Amino acid sequence: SNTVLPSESMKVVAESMGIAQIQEETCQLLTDEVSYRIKEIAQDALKFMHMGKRQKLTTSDIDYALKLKNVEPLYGFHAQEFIPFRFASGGGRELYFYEEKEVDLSDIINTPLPRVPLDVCLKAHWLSIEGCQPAIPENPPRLKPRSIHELSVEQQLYYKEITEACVGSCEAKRAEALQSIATDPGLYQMLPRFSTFISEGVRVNVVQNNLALLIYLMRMVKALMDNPTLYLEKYVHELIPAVMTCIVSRQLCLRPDVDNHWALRDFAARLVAQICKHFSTTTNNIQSRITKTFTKSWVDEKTPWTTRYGSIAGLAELGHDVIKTLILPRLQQEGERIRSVLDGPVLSNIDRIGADHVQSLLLKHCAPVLAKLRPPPDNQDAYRAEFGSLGPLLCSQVVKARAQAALQ
Amino acid sequence: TPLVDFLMQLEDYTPTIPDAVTGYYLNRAGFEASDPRIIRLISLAAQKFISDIANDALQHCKMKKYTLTMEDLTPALSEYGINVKKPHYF
Amino acid sequence: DLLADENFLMVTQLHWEDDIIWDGE
Amino acid sequence: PKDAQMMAQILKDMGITEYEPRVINQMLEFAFRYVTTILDDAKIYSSHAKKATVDADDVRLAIQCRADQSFTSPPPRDFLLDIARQRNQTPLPLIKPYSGPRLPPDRYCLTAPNYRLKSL
Amino acid sequence: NPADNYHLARRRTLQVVVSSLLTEAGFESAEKASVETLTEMLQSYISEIGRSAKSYCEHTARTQPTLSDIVVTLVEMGFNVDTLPAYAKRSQRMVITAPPVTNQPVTPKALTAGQNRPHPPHIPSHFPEFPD
Repeated sequence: SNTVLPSESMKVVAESMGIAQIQEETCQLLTDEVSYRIKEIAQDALKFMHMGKRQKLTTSDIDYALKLKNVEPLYGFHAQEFIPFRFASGGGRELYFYEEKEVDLSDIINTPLPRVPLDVCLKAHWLSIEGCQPAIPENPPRLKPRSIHELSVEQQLYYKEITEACVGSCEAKRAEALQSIATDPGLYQMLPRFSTFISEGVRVNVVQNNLALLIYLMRMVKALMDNPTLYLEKYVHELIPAVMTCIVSRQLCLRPDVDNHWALRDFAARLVAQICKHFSTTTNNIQSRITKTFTKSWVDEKTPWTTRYGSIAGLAELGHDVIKTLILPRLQQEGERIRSVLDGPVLSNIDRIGADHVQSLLLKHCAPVLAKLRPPPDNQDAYRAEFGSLGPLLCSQVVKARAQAALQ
Repeated sequence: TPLVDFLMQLEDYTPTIPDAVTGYYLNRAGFEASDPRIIRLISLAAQKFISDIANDALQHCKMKKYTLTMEDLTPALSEYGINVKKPHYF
Repeated sequence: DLLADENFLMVTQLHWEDDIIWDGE
Repeated sequence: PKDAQMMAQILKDMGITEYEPRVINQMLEFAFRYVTTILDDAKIYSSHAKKATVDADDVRLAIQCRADQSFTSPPPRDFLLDIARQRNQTPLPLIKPYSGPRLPPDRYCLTAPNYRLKSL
Repeated sequence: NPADNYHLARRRTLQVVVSSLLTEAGFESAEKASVETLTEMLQSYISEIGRSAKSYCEHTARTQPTLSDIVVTLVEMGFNVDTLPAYAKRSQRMVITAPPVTNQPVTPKALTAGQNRPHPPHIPSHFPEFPD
């Protein structure tokens, strides 16, 4: 349609110039003429965009239209001689209404310059094969007759090969299987079979601990969750018990030899469990139940230490505030647990190994929470409250958090 | 020819503007980076033009310190014959 | 509100800990 | 600003839903630049006619003078037809069988020794 | 957005160079409008000098502009190149780091070795193998 700028704004423009008592008709004459010129330039810019096929448009397209109009394209400056700057586009000014209009040159130096992209390259992909579009990442996607499975037999064989690679016998095969699951749209609809395979492996792993195998199963779970085509939420109900059992499972193998794997297994389980809660979040659907299970294990007296460590790892992962609120009432209980494992002349018992894992996770999580609540102070008083459970190391961890804040 | 001798001595003394940044603008202009010393000479000329505007503005700043404003730029630009426009839109 | 597919989802209506065998006979 | 809101309204009326945020700012700068140049010419004309207040006749005089220098305009179709018919009359030249690569005279061509300063 | 970053990485480096020139014997806390106008004029000035030298080289039928083409363009703008060596002598000169490339190893992706199936005669062998 036809739109004109306000007459009062034209009068203000004359007032800045110092012109006064301008005719009302003259104000109307200025607005109708200016509006036509703006519309004419917009149509001219559209012609450049249509030939360009950019659609989004590129900076200086209006400047090209101004050059076509034989009018200077410079914005925010003009040269009377016109020799230093000609019809070459100024490029415009990067200024916004939000901008304060006052800046410090030193602050701009402090800001890092961005990295530069590689030159344009040409890649060939098959849009269609024999008139059928392939499902690839580059592309957008009275006896009755015997019933046949919906999945293709070749696809079922492909699923079998991926599961064999996922077992983790060869690291390269497991990595390739994870990449294939992430990049394959066709893998969708094989998710119920994949979820059942993980659950069957996990239940056997509960009977005899297989921490290395459990970590490989978690890698397969991560690959399935990342792929967009499959519906993770529909089969999430099978996945959640399997991840929970792995985090709280007792270690059949000697604790010191497999301790590094056990910490990694708990870390993998806590991350996937929080991601499952994030997926399809609803009030009291996943997060409330998982938090309740972790809290019930921790509160229970004489809880297995491996179970306690898994519950503590899960609670810390769900929220930073959740660990901070829970630790303060149980801080005396946590100190008592460390004293109970310390008592006795035998280090063979797993209770000491479980306690050291729980305390180490608590100390690292506590240092940021203490810094967030207030600047670190009275470190000796804090050690007295802990009854020297970590002694100097707890004070050192708080100092390390302060040093990290100073570095940032 | 002093400028030719200066270009020969321009192999060292990398300019304040990075050669790659100057070269990218020259590539947009359609000028290929045939000689690195040539890029340095163009970069030095660009720095000199900005420095001269700043030096003229500094003399005005003393009259009206060590702060650069659009109002300070306008008298220095008037000597150049180039007129700045205040945005008046933000 | 009660007719939402999420309301009838198995995860909402199932208790996960009971499902795990936990080496229990 | 009120001027910015009207400029956004013009884009909605045009139907160009997708545009750069900078495009609104640059068009506002153009609108201010266009009105000021016409008014500056008109006030000089008012001084020539010795009238303190600018009037429509000065503004119309400013618009015609500014438009002729500001916009040359696309060449007229009738002018294009006359030059085209004269060019059409000339016959196409025959091509020599083995003359060589077919190029215009080297003065027009960008082919040259292209000497550059020696490096030392 | 990488596409805006490609233009921004050099422009931000130019703004840092303008900031460096102001710090020595110049001004501090300059107006935001002043910095934006100075960089835009500098970008236009560099583009104009390159375009004019390129136009002179095309007039002389040479693909790449000689120093003589560049100096003639400066003479048209009255740059006074004779004073430029004296400007280089000044100790006010500073060094600004060049922007880093986005990819240190270029493309390291190996994709997946899922290529399979025969290639038909109408499709050339050099063309990519059939999709999985």
